[PDB]
This record gives sequence, structure tokens and C-alpha cells, in this order.
Amino acid sequence: EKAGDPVSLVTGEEILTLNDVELPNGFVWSRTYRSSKASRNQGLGYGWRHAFQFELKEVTDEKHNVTSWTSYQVYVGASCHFLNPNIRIVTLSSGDQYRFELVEDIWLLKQVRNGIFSTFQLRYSRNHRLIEVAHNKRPVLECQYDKQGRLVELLNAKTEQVLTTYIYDEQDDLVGATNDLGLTERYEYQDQHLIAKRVRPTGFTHYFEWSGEGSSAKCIRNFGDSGIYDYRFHYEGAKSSYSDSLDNEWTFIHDEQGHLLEKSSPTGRTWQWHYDHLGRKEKAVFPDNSTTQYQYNQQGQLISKLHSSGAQIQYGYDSLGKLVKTVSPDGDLEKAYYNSLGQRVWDIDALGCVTEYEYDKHGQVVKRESEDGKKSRWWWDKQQRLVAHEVDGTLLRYSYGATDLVNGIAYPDGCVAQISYDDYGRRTSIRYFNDEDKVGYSEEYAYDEFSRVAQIQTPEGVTSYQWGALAQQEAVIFPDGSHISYEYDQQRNLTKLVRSDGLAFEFWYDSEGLLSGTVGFDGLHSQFKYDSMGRIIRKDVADRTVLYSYDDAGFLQHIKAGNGKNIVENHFNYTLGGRLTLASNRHQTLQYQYSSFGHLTKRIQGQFEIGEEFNRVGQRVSQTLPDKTSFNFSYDTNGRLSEIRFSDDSLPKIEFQYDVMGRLSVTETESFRESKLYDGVGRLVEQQWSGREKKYIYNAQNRISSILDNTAGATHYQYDTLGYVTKVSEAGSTSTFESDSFGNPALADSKVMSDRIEAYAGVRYKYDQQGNQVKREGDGTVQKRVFDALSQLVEVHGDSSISHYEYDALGRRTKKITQNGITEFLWEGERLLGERTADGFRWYLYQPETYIPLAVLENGSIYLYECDQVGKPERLKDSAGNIVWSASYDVHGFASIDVEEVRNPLRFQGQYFDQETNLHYNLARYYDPKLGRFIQQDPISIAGGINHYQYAVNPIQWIDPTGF
Amino acid sequence: CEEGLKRLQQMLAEYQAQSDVPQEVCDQILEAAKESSVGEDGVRSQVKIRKPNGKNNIRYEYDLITFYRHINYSD
Repeated sequence: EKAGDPVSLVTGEEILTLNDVELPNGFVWSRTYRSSKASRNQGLGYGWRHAFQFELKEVTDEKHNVTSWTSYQVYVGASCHFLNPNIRIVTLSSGDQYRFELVEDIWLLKQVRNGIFSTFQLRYSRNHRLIEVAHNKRPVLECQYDKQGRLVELLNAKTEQVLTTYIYDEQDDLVGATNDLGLTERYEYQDQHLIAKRVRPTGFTHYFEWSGEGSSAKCIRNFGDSGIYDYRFHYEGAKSSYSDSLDNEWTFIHDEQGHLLEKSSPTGRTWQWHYDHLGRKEKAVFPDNSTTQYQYNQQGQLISKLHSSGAQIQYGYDSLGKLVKTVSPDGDLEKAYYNSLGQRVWDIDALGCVTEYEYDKHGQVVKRESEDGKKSRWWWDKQQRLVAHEVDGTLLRYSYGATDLVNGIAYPDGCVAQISYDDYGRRTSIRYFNDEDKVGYSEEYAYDEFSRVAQIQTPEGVTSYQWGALAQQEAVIFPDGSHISYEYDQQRNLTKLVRSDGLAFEFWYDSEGLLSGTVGFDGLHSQFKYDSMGRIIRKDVADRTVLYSYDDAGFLQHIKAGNGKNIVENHFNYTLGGRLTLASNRHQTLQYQYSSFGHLTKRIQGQFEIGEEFNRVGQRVSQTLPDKTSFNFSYDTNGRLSEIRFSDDSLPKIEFQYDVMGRLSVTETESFRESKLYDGVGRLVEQQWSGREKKYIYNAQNRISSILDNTAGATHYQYDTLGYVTKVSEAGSTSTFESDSFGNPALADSKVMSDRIEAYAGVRYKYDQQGNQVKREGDGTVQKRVFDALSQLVEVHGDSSISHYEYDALGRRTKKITQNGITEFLWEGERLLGERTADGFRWYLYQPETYIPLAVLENGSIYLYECDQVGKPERLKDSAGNIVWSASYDVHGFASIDVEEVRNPLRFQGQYFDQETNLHYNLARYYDPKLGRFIQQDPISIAGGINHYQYAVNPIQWIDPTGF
Repeated sequence: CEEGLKRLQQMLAEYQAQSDVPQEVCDQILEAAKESSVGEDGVRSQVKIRKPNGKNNIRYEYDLITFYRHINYSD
């Protein structure tokens, strides 16, 4: 159904729905066409309803007659029950959680509830016409007829201004819309009240053609203005078929009642449904060998749904309520509570932390209470508008402008944001203020003659958008001056992406509409083969292959990756509904263990075991580590980590204190204290370490301009209009760079073919067909690297030293073999936990939510770190307060170690520095500090930026953890 | 297909990104790469940054069915 732009499949009826006004409160005013039975006139034209005029023909026998178009009804769920006889209350209460309460002696409907917080009240005039519509109690809408019973204008009843201006003609049917936004859409019908053409306000005209005559006509050949949507329909008996503008025919077979029985695909995928004579689906057959069986008890309610070779959900209801208990066939099971007033409370999920709700005399929520903080508080005024909202101890304030739009937002720190509005919606400007007279971070938005964003002005620049009269983002213009254009094809599919350099990215699609090939700027090729269910099976890279393989359950089971050499052969074992717990390859076999209720209390990584314990509120306490060391984590109100204790009594504890905004503010120890200070916008500007002070001064473009340090430090940076670093002066010299507004060096010692560099600073690099750097020849040093079939480094040599790397089945480095020995690493999810170098066990402690290191344990000792706002380790001091490790990084990120009492392989964010190759490996890629760009492409090359080898705009205000 | 109007919210959402690719192509690109985006299923992480994620800004932003909680499955 609705396969055609807006047409049916069981019949030739054409159905179109449009919205006229969209108020921020939630009031919706729509209208349907209903081409079938278009002979009657309900005051809005021949076959037109404003979706707000319900009509029960008689007391109960007659149909409700929905605007779209006890004596219980099992097929639909009607529960129309009579009430006191004089004032005829009916209260339809159908199975779609609605309630249409009609009254006699006045012939009108009111109290249309659409949930718990959605109501509608009607007020008619002396005649049988509605003249007032209200949300709950206050006047919202107002009709205005032309003394003929036809609606024309729609007022706001608060401000005198027309909202929708209907325009009829000499045939008693509207030919104009003139909605709230101000877009006039034209409609021309045939000589039998059948729609012929519809001209959109933008300029795209749709046409319709009918085969039959009268109300039983069939709409076929639904073509557009320029053949953009060429749909051809064909009906024969109880079987229909339709083809789009790409010659893709889809067929459907229905039954006498009108339900869908069979659906076919041009590729060969077939879906089947078998009912149980009661209008409820009993058996579902997918294209693959899998049958789903539904089992219903008395009153139905879908109490069982069993999938082939799997489990069942087994929904639960007590007598008439909502979901009371969810079985969740895994080791867990959850429940809730439902009284006969709504307001679901006492929801017990797999873990603890029940959810209580406290309400006021009205129906809106007031307080949401959980275990160990996480309390939500809301304040309401005389109206239904929010005033105060507290989620974690913020208590923001909202101030209105005598309208339903938010005008001012007040923060607990003094920051006040003011929003300006015009005579319509689509806000155009937002500004932030502070306790002092200043302006900062103000954004503006300007629109075209239509209701589309034309340009956006940011303190960084101006970004413009040009549409192709179809709202498809035809072109985007950057603040610098470059432009990026898109070229589409039939059915509005992205085909070509062109930029200012001249290179174009190309896409290809199969008969199913999915991506089946991408051609990049440098020149590549792909196939993207899919199965009969929509899952990628063969990547079919120009040189390598991945060879996925599923286990007929929906999860990945095997990966036979290999291009003839260095086969990967990854294996997994997924259970029913997740819970992988196993990942094997030729090198590593990661195993996991879960508890009864479900908790990763034991993880196995080869021969090492970590283990951890959970609390009643689900928090992780008393973390276990190998070599017989344990940690202790405490908590406080609002559920935040503020105390970390160790198992050794000779180790001090760390205390954390947050600010009024919920950010990490102060971290202290017995002989160390760090303080951070922002400016009121959300950027760190001052850092203190009780003996060291660092300050940051920004420019007018919201960029780090000056960095002042107490220990003989004052660095200045100057960037371009886009943000790339143009020049940098640290103490006595100014280093300058240049770019081509795309992330590539454009100096006198640069050479690029399409996007990759060939020579820089007298260093030559070689690239293969895949795009990776295999050979690097500098000023006398040759480095040759051999990778795997999964774009990961295997070995590196050529510099009188051999190095090999071995990863696990998840892409994380586990073993590193070199001339110094063998180094084993221990990972915790996607973050490095520790390492072993045959001389002891080192543990790295990071922030609770970021990758900033704080302390490191080694040989029963602890050393505290001192980093800047970026997150790179700058200093490392022992408990006595002496300088143990100190270095200085350049603009590119090269480590200049001065004191090397202890080794520190940390880097910007979660990266690991290699001593033999001078590369930073974070999770899956390698970064060169002497070059500033990566050495290999990522699988998110097109979905992560324009340049595939670009790390970031500038390494002063941007990070990139977890590799790609 | 898609014929609805793009409000300011969607424009601001796609503006703060770095791909400049529509959602229908970005989702297909993310689905076509499964061997690199594989992760632990059912493990509460404390890094707030997933594998399909990537580059981000160090600046803080606190910009403002919405009352209840999807438990496991709402058919």
C-alpha cells in the first residue's frame, strides 16, 4: 500500500494528506482527499474533510464515520457504550486508543483524547458548524465561513491574523490552499470530481490518469513533471503490480477481506502471510527458510511469537492493561505496574533502580525518582508550559514572551540565552549572554523566498545552500569560496558528488535500490553483493575480499578475509539475542562469562582474566585485576564517581569534586591538586596545579590564539578563515604552513596526484593500489611495511630492525615482537587497560568518561599526570612532588623528552607511541607525527570527511580517538 | 522517496556533522563496514565514544514518549 506516490494497492483509490498548521503546542490540522466516494460535500468541497468533523449517523447502530473516511466488535475493537439517555453520551473508545464522545440534540463531538496529555474541545455555532476549537480549555482556533457553509479563513483567537486561506472556484471545491507557511498549492480536477493535476508551490506538478469512470475508477500512469516519478500500475483480479521509473516491478496478492497475503520482489524475495480466519496474522514466511508463528490466548493480545530456530517474546497483560511483564527469554526478565489511571510506576528492569513517578493534581509528570540519584524535577505554571527543569542538579529557568515560544533560558551559572522570533516560526537568531556586558557565539540564519534554510552565519564563517527546486541540497557553498554540488538520477538517488578540485565521487545502485558500488576521487571500484534478505555478503574489494558468513539467525558468524596471503579466518558464536562472549582467530581467543541476571563479571583474554563485581544498583565496585591487585570505587549523590581507593594501604586515595554544571572540576590527592576554570561558555581557559599555572586567550573567531605558561611559556597561533593552522610562534621562531582548503600541503615542496602526497620535507612515500603507504624513503632511511588483508600493519623492516604485530579478533593489538623483546597489551573494551613487558604489570587509569590519564601503577608506586585541555600528557610526577617525566610537543605532535626517568608511551588521546617506527597507533590506524597525516585509508572515508588521510582541522581544538 | 520539508532542526543536525552525506547513504556506508565496527554486545562501556564514532570537539554543549521509558520491546 502507498507504494505509488500516494495510491493504494488493493484498489485504485488515491489518498493524499497534507498538514496546514503546525503549532509548537501540538495542534495538527490535516485534510484527506478520499477519491473514493467523492460525490458528497461536507462543506469543504466534493470529497474533502478537514479531519475534525466526526459524525455518528444514529445512536449506535450507524457507523462512527471517521474523518479519514456494548455491541463489541472483535475485528476492530470498538467499545461503544451508551450513557444517560437525555444527554446521549456515546464515547466510542475504539481500539486505536481514541475516544470520540458525541452528544445528541446538538449533533457535535467533543473530548477527543489522544493519549494522556492530548485533548480537544469543540464549540459549535447556532447552526451545525464548528466555530471554536480548544486544546484543553483556552481558545486556540476559530473558523470563518463565507455565508455559504464553506471554510475560508482560520484565526488564532489570540492574535488577529489569518492562518489558512482556502480558495474555491465555481465547481464547489477548493483549488487553493494558502497554508500557514504561505505556500500556495494549486489543484485542478476532472469533470467527475476526480483529481487531474496538482501544482506544488515550488513548481513541481504531478499528474494523474484514471481508467474507469465514477467513484470506482482506478488511477494509473502517475507520472511527474519531467519523469522523476514514472509509476505504472496494473490491476487484475485480486493481484496488483506496480513498477517505478527504474523498471522494478513489485507484485502483491491479497484476499477477499483486503489483507496482504503474498508480496514479491524483482530479485526473487517473497513474503507470505497466513491468517487464522479471525483477522489476525498466524504464520509469517520470509524469503529465507524461517517461519514465525503467532499464538494467541483468549482476547488475543499476542501472548506468544515464536521464531524459527530461536525464542519467543511472550508478552504479558493482566486483564486489560499495557505490557505488565516482559519475559526477555535471556537470563533476565522485567516487569512494571499499571493502575486504572495510567501513570506507569514501579518499573523493575533486569537490574534494580526502580522508577517512581510523582504527579500533581493534573496529568503531567512532576517528579521522576530512581535509585542512587538520577532524580528529575519539573515545575509548571498556570499554563502547560515548562518553567523549571532539573535533571542532575542544574535547575534551568525558562522565560516566555507571552507566546508559546521559548524566549529566554537561564543557567545556574549566570549565562542567559535570548532567542528572537519573527511573525512566523523558523527561528533566525540565537545569542548567549553572561554576567558582564559582552557578546559571544551568536549564530544567524537566513531563509530564501520558500521555507528552506538559505544561509547560516557562524562566528567562523557563512555557509550557504542552494536547492534544485526540489529540496535536495543541490549545492553547498563554504565560507572560503569553494562549492560542493550533487547530481541525482531518477527516483531522487544520489549519483555524483563534485567539488571545486574537479574530482567526482560516483555511486551505483542495483535493482533493489541499495548501494552496489562506489568510485572515489583517486579511482576505486566495489560491488557490494547482498543476499536475499538485505545483508552484505561479499565486499569484493578490487584486490581483497572480506567474505562474511552468517549463522541463519541474523548475526555474523564467520569472516574469511584474505587476498591470497595472510588469511584472517575470524570466528564468532552469537547466542539468541546478542551475548557474543566469544571471538576466535589464529592468534587470540577472547572468551567471556555472564552471571544469572546478566553481568560481565568475568572476561578471559587468552591466558589472562580480569573479573569484576557489580553492586545492587548495577554499579561496578571492587574491580579485580590479575597479579592479585584490586581497586575500590565509591559513589555519592546523583550517581557520579568521586572516590577511588586501592587495595594497598600504602597508596593514597583520589577525591573528585564537580561544579554546578556536572563537569569534572577539582581532582585532589594527599600531595596533589588540580583546578580547572572555564569562561562560562564551555571551554577550558585556566588550569592550576599548585605550582604551575596555564592560561588560554581566544580570538574573535572562537579559536585558541594565545597559550600562556608560568614556567617560561607564551605561544601564539594564527589560523586562516577556515581554521587550519597558518603560523605558530613558541619562543623565538615562527613556523608557517599552507593548505589548499582541503587538507593538503600546497607549498613549494609538495606533489599530489589526486589527494595523497608524494614528497614532503625531502621524504618520499610510495602507495599501492589500496592506497596505503608501503615504502618510505627519507634522507637515507628506507622503511618497508607489509600489511594484512584487513588494512592493518603486520610487519615493518628496512631500518636495520624487524617488528611484527599481532591483533585479536576485534582489531586490537595484542602482541608486539621487536628486538627489545615481546610486549603484551591488555585492553578493556575500546580503551587500553594495561600492558606487560616481561618486567612487571602496568595499569593505566583514565577519567570516568574521557581518555585523559590520571595515574599509573608500577612496582607498588603511583605517579600522577598533568595534561592540558587537549588531553595529551605534559608532565608526570611522583608522590614526593619531583619532576619525573617532562616533555614538549610541537605543532605536529612530536615528543621531545627531556627527563626520561620513566617511560611514557601515551599520546594525544588513547594512542600508543612506537619507539622503532615513530608512529602513533590508537585503535586501528597509524599516525605519523613527522608528517601530520595517516598512512592508510579508513572504511569511513566518505562518511567521516572529505579527505581520507586528514586527521583533523587543527590539533589544538580537535581530537580523534578510537582510530577512525 | 522523501518529499517532506527540512526544518531548521535537521539542517542544524547535518551541519554539525563532518560527512556532508545524506542519511540514506551514510547508513548504507556504515552497514557495508561490519568487520571494523564490531564490538562487544551487552557490555556497559564507560568511554562514551563508540567505534562508529570518531572526531569530536572538546567544547561542551548543553543544548535543550518523552516521559516514559522503552523497557525492551514495544510492539
